[PDB]
Amino acid sequence: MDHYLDIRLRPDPEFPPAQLMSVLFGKLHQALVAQGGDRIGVSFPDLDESRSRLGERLRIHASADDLRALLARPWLEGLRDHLQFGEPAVVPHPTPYRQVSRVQAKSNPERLRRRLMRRHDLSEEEARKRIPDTVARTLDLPFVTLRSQSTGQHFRLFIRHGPLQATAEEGGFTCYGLSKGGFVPWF
RNA sequence: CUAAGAAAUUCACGGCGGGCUUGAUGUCCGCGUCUACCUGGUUCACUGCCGUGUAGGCAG
Repeated sequence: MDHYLDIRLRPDPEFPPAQLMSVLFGKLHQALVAQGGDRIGVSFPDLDESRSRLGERLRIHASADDLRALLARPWLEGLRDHLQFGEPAVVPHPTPYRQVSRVQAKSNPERLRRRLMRRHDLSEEEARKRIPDTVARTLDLPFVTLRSQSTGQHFRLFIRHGPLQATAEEGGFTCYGLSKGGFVPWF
């Protein structure tokens, strides 16, 4: 995508940057389900891979009209006193490219216990011997917190910036703005 | 290069029999505990779906 917009978290004593970036991510999720499409990307240039910290910035990549329409919508209403805006500008040249991949780990064996017991009609002890407790995976990835609306649960989405490439290919994005084959310019 | 250098304690055994500890008793007067703070600190790692799959993803 040719256009990027930077939003920076206004540093707040009342709330730490983790909650402000997660509620920005949640309202961006609501905005992207309200707008639809598969061609809206996100990126995080203040990523610190040593401490798995996302930083304070968010660069949303799309066209000019898409970002200009996303500025004048109520998905930022009630938030605009907690973040500073950029401007929709062209990506400079040249930049390396990378993806934004959500990596879900199977760190909870109870979901796998329920899955195997439901689809196979086995026993609890047969499933307990089938999968052990050592199937829990540990992630050193940055994460964000969101709240669900209809049936509610707070869950951490883990983001991974992939390896740097020289040329991106075609691909879509979710209603979350994460990579499904598409890439975002990294700068 | 050490008041260095060295060393086998050990065999066996019946402690028990008996007994009244008692009477008596006033704890007690008195007391200012106060003042002021965001339990959230991503830490609610969930719920379901596609997939034979535990391999891999998805949706909120």
